Amino acid sequence: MEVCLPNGHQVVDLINNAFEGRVSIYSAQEGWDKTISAQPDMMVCGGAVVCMHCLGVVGSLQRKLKHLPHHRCNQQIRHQDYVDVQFADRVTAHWKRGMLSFVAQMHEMMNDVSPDDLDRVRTEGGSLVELNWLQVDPNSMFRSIHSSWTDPLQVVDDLDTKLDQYWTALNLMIDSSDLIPNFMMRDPSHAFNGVKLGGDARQTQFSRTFDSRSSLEWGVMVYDYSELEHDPSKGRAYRKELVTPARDFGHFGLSHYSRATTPILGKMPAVFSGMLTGNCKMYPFIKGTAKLKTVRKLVEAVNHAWGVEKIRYALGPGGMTGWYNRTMQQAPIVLTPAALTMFPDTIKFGDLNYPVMIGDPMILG
Amino acid sequence: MEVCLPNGHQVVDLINNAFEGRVSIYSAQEGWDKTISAQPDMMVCGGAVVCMHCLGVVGSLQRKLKHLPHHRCNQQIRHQDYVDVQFADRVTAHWKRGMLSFVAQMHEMMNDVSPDDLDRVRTEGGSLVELNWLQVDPNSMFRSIHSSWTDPLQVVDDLDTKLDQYWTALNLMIDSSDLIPNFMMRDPSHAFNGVKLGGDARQTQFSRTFDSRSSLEWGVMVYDYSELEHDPSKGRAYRKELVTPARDFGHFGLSHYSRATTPILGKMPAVFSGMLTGNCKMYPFIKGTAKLKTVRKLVEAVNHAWGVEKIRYALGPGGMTGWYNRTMQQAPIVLTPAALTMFPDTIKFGDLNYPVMIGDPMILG
Amino acid sequence: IDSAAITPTNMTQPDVWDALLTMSPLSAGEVTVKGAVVSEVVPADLIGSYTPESLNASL
Amino acid sequence: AEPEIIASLAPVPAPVFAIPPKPADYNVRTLRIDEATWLRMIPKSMNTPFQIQVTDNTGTNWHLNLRGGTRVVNLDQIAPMRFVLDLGGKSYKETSWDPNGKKVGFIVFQSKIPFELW
Repeated sequence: MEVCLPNGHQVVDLINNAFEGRVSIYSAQEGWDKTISAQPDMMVCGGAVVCMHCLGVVGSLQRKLKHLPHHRCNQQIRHQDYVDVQFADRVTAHWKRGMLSFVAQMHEMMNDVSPDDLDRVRTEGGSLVELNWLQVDPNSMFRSIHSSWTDPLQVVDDLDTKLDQYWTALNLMIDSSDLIPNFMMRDPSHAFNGVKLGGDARQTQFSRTFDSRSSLEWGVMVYDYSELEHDPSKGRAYRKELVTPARDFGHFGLSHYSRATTPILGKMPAVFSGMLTGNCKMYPFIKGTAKLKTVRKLVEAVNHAWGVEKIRYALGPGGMTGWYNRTMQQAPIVLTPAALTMFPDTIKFGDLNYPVMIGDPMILG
Repeated sequence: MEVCLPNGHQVVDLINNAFEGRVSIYSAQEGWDKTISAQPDMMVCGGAVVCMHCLGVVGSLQRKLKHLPHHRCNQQIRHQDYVDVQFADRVTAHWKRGMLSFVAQMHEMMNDVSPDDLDRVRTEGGSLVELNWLQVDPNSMFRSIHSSWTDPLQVVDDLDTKLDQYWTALNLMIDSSDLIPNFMMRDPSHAFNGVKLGGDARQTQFSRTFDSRSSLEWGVMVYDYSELEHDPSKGRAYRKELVTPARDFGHFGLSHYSRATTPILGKMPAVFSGMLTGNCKMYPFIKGTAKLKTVRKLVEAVNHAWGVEKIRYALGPGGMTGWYNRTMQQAPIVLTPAALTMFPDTIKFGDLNYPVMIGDPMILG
Repeated sequence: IDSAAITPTNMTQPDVWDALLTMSPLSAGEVTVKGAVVSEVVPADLIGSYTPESLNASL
Repeated sequence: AEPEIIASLAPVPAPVFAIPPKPADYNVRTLRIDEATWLRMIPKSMNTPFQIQVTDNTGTNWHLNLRGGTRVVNLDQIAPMRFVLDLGGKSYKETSWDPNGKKVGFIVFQSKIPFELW
């Protein structure tokens, strides 16, 4: 049995799923599970099963598969060709799990805040909760120095629903008590360029993506409002009227906008969808062109190992290189979640007011 | 001329039109008129003319018919098979006429009530009007032993328009004067179960359907508000704030909710559609399965008479019995007028607080 | 369908069936009458036994 | 055209009678159950939606909500067939639900309980 190449929209869907962190990967020793890293054999792209040895469409989601079906596979594609996508997927999964750990710690602690202390905080400003930045996922590859992306994934069931519940509850109590967080940003692009750097953070290098060369071992960034509390002209009323996030983002409950966070983990900002969309989904702030950059070597391998007429009939006009160029032109929308472009247009408080330093997150008021 | 059987949705339309009592009957002695009882020959169902002696389609509404067309008739269908539908239609017509008489009598008394009486009753609570319970339906089925279902129908014109006009005028007058009638219910099901019976009414039996194996002779049932007007703590302010129908149903001028009445005639509650829907129509409170049961004998007659292939190709999968079972399963959706399930849900005054007894209708402010 | 639980208040549509459906047979040896398969068919009894609604809703 | 086949009075085998067919178009939401014998509906007034989880062939889990008024297609006695669904031009927009970026799919149920009693 011979095979045929996939299509451009299918490849785009594969890229989107890879950068969101949900790709079905089948390995011989493990099967359809992804807890233990291994050499991929087949992957699902846009509803089509593709064999990694020769990038042929071997099946679909409509029928069950237990092994790699017998077929003529040219065996002309190496692990180096597609290692980048696997790296991005596993890094995204680790980042999501670490962020969920951080947010659930925040939620449980600031829930453990006592009512009398909460009332005293409403009356006069104070630091309700403080967590040492050394406690934020110590064993992650972003924090531990002996952890790699090939390490096993932590088993977290119902991950997205748990994350949504924790994030929603956290923001609801925050905007109900009119508190002030230090790990939220009005515009995440300012982190990459547009925020003053603290003394210890002056050496930061932002790769603005998840790549092999970049070093993802780094500290936890938070805004600095010690001078905010030390400000004499600063009052609780002024904090409420300006510093409160709801003054700019809008009330969490009736906000159709998107929230952003500081580069807490992996030096990569995260974006949360709002209530009015339907649920809170979390995405990295990676640009679409950076995502598309991962398949250049795969394009080269396909051009080297497939017939020109097959490529023309499968991918379309101009060949797979032409598809790459056209998708690069069309990237801002085809390879960009709608959440990333729903940020508030106008901010009275600003996002570049105060510096960012690598230290303990707190919720103050 | 060969003939074919009708279809399932046509039979369903026949049952519906029977239960709102508008089925057109053709008899050789009386033509298309239905005032005088006669043995039916053809009926119109689903826009098709069917011969009773064979239950075969003989014509349609596009072309006029002046006599029974010449056709091959097996003459295997007997009057006992389909007498139930005719009985239901005739009973529904008689019930509609009785209800029209009652409503028009009430409205003419409304008009005859004097303006100074209106002023006095609005100033302090009292019985604005009352009708003795003997006059309504002097010689009908539901209030006499001499009459029968074969008796000639009483001839009136534009019955639906008269019903709509009288009911609308009465309800607008009630809402304008903030009155309280003793014959309106929030939920018709409470009449069948959920209300305490008084004045001997404990012995009544609710067949909940128009059927031959029951008696349609019984007195009128009205609420007992004597204690309501007796209680000295209760004041006209309380009566207007809670006991007035507009407080629970809503303003009849602007409301889509349907009103209901006590079993005045034939032990059968009447439901009037809301005015905002476009017009007010009166529907008996009948269950869909009870409606469906009327064709049980006709099913067996058809199975005995017609051929298997004809039945399968006409009715559908499973034949007549399969159609019967499927329509039993889907009875609530199809065999139910929309107005019958569009009652108000929130209740404040309560439909079960006072007994129901055979007595004179009376309204008060 | 969503990877996370859907709050019943946010979504109220029963389904997404309000769309266009294209239906194509995958065989030429089966025949259906009024929506059910039959092994054999008598052509003479198909004459004058279909209302417009039934024909429109047929398979 | 085969006059004797098209005018027979005795049963004729389906393979003999059949001819190459053509595709058909429908709108499921606007159909009527009495005419359409291959549709099943959860009766209204059930008025208590319930959530459910279903896993795909790969193993990924998904969440669905089933409420009153949901329709399904009876996949029995309809012969081998192919369905294609297109949602172009609809809105499906609510105050707390934005369709952009969401996912839709086909789910197949095998059960012994009639669909109306679910």
